[PDB]
Amino acid sequence: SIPWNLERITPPRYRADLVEVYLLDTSIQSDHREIEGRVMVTDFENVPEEDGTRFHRQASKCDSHGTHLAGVVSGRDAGVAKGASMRSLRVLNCQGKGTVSGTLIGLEFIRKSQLVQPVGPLVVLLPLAGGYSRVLNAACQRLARAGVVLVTAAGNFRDDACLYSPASAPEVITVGATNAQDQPVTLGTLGTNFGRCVDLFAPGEDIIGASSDCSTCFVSQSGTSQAAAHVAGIAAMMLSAEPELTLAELRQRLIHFSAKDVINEAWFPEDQRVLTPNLVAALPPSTHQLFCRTVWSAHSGPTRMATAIARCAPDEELLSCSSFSRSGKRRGERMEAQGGKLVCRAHNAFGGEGVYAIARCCLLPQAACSVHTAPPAEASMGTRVHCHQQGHVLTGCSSHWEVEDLGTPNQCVGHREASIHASCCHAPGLECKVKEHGIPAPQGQVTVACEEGWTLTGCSALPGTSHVLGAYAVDNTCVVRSRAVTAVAICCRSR
Amino acid sequence: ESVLTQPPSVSGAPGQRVTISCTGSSSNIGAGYDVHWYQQLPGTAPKLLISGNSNRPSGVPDRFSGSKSGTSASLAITGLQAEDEADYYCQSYDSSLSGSVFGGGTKLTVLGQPKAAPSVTLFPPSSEELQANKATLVCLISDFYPGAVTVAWKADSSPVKAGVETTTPSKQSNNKYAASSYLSLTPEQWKSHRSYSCQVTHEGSTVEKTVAPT
Amino acid sequence: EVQLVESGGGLVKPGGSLRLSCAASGFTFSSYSMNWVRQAPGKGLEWVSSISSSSSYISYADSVKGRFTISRDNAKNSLYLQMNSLRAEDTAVYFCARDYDFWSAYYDAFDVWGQGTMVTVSSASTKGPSVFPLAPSGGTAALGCLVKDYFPEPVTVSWNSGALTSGVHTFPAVLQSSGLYSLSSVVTVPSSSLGTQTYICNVNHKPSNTKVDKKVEPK
Amino acid sequence: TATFHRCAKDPWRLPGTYVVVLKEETHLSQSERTARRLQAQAARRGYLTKILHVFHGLLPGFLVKMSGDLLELALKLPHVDYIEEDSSVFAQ
Ligand SMILES: O=S(=O)(O)O[C@H]1[C@H](OS(=O)(=O)O)[C@H](OC[C@@H]2O[C@@H](O)[C@@H](OS(=O)(=O)O)[C@H](OS(=O)(=O)O)[C@H]2O)O[C@H](CO)[C@H]1OS(=O)(=O)O
Ligand code: NA
Ligand code: NA
Repeated sequence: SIPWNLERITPPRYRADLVEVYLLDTSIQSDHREIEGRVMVTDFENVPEEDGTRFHRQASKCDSHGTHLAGVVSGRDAGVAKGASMRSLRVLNCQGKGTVSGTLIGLEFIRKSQLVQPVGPLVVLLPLAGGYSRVLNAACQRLARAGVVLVTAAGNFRDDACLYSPASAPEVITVGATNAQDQPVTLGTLGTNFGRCVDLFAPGEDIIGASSDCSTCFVSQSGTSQAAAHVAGIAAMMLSAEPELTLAELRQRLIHFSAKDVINEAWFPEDQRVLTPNLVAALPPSTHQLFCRTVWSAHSGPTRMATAIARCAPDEELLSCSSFSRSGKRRGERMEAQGGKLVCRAHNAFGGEGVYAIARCCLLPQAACSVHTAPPAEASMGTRVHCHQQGHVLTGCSSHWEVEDLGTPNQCVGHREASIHASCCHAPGLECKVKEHGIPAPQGQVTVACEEGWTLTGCSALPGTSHVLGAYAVDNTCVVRSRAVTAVAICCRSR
Repeated sequence: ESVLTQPPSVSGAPGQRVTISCTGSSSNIGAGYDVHWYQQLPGTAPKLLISGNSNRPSGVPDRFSGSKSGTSASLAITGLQAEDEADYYCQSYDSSLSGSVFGGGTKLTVLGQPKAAPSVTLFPPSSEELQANKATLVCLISDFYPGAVTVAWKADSSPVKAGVETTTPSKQSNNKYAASSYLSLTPEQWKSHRSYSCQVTHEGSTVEKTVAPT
Repeated sequence: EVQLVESGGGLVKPGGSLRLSCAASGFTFSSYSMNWVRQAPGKGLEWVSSISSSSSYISYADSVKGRFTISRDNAKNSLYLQMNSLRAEDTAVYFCARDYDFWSAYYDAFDVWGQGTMVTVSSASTKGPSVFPLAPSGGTAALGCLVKDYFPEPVTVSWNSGALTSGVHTFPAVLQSSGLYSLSSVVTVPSSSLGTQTYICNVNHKPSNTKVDKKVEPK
Repeated sequence: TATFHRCAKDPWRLPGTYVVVLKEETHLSQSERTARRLQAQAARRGYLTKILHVFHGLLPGFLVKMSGDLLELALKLPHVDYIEEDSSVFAQ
């Protein structure tokens, strides 16, 4: 007798035991019984005028979209974070249209009001999308660096979310929509966006919530707006119980406690299936492990000295770096410093497609990490490198070379003609071990997983095989992709 | 008189490839709005066939494809099948009308079936209708292909032009054509002549039926 | 099962009024725009009017501007079309169709349609048919009944209350210059059965609430 | 060098309004003066312009309503990092 979507984000072993949520959307019906007295209408309003040739103010329900979303986040009976406190800003007109420039002015208003109210956690819900905007993504990043949790809709266009903003801003939590069968929502002939800029999915079809028709009325709605509102509710409950969760910690926990592999990825275009996280959001038991996430770069492009680069959040360490090419014409990957922070750069061959760089990004408190490299050796034992300093643990191995004529504890081994790069980290109680799995007849992929209690930090293929497309981590499983091949996982934990 | 222009009809034999064009203007197709296509089988509601210039809904075979270029769009059907006989409509938003307007429609005809001569049945006026002071002769024409006939009525041996109403040929459930022709007479006209005849010409061959008063 | 069911069609005199309604089920109605499209008999589809999910976009074909009013009621999963000052050229089947509301960011296809409701605008009142037997005279014989001077369409014809289906051919009606319709239904039967099997055509003209049963006898 | 940016989706473009983003560390008084300098340069060429907003706090720069003719001029202003053409966002 409770809405399917509220049940869906509530995990099996759920135990129900200061945060401001800002909503940038249409006007809202603040009198509605779901939100009465818990949502305050700020005086912020910056919207373009309606298209008057189609606008009949007498008939229009200007409050319908925002009221429903406020109810999904914090409604008394049907909300995710019931009774949570909210502040609404109007950046969409009655016809659901706004501007990048008005949205920026709304984000600046949030920044101003953050410096005035007592310091505390704030969530900003952005249930809107336009085309990729450099300025809008930059404003979102600057707010994220001030400790704001930004949550946004992936977009409703059955398209790559990286073409939309603020969906494409990396530090914003980008939410796609799934239905009661945990499949991607279709909306008309389109539906939820997908791709490497989506962080997770959440219920976004047939979502019951406050209707501005009347103060006690309810209505079902569908879209990635509704899904983002679910994750903003989840964030608000997490931050209500742990007010000094950082955004980075919050994002890793959202990823970690989501339902895995419940989506049939055949819905997505083939070349987006590896880029799109198979995650449906759920409330983490939380209230408090080594958390890691995979970060795919953009495709490098068919220039054949072109590079792809994958980066971690500021609070995270880059523990390993791999690469992938759909036809295997790559020159490997390299961990390198850029402004005193360590990035993952993959290199293209010299004919054809392009490459992805794939970073493994982890929350490792009080860590001091570094990369150590060895030039190509030209020796039968190959190129070797290892973490010489005491208490420095090997978390990942990278390898890049120069031209494609390759064919004949705590250490990295690579081809004779390749440079080899070791990620080494010092952290209290960090311990790591290697697991391997080899298959003589590789049917496209060989995998190996870390046991429960361990976290996959590094994923790699054993060198000396011309039939390797690349390697990447999927949660705690190392995945090597072939056209005898061995997958090599590095698994770590903390005390 | 529609904003999007389609050819009135197209045709092909089973297995052929046919195309249907849709041309608009800078306020619709040329303004960046997508073209969607609908198929209407005889006596059914339209159904979605192609969305967004070129996307196929679930359940539409890959024989159907669409493209868009400039101010024009095109629907292509390969491997034409008999069940593809239908009306096709393109559609696009038009920003000066603020609505998603439709092309005039294209009637697709599937050709190639063997010729078939019409069956003709001719009924005289019933005595009940004569008692009501009217007289209708009823010429029924069925099972013919292709679907064009001309009907001529004879009073004895001379042509009758007045009082004739003939339907347009339409397809039966067996994929051949049917039509009917009605000759209205006064009872005195019916009784005064010795015969009336319905002459049906199909592909240059005439079938004739004759009735006489009793 | 996504479904749209329109209702409210009928026969009306010029200058009159009708209210169509459209009931939706099986989907999240409040996130979809809704549309009316009409089709005059033997003619093309004509867009009539559109209303967005929150009614903040409303538009009308020029030909109906100022006479038709679209509205919706999301709590009742219903769409409406109030039609005033009807003219003969408004005669048509009226379909409703949905399109997901992208708030003008994208104009999607009408991806689900209803079956349509028929609207006739005519200065003529409804008239039930006169029906006459078409008597036959050892292979097969043809007999039928003539269904004369009715309005508007349709009439249905059955034989022996549906127990005789093989050999039945009911022809499409002719539209007379008078504005009334006539059709013929014929059945092909064994001539040996004549005068042993009795044959009855059952004519149903719902617009006028007329049923006629006519037995067709040889000679 | 200063670059110009616009929405890739052509029907979502809103030409005639521009966000001028100044280099990081630019102070409010310099954004304020850069906006007034753009207005004065454009007025000398016969163009009316409107400063709609001067940003400070999130990013430094300003919002200007003006003719696209002036983009080349605006790109040469001191402190400019890049200029973005306004565009639409939509309820999802
Ligand atoms: O902050 S500013 O008002 O832009 O002043 C700075 C300017 O130098 S700079 O913009 O090249 O960095 C200034 O001298 C500019 C001088 O003053 C005006 O008259 C200007 O005309 S205008 O009507 O203001 O546009 C003149 O240029 S012109 O239009 O080609 O005739 C011009 O010669 O110098 C100071 C520093 O000494 C600048 O201050 S700041 O540190 O850049 O804020
Ligand atoms: Na993101
Ligand atoms: Na709700």
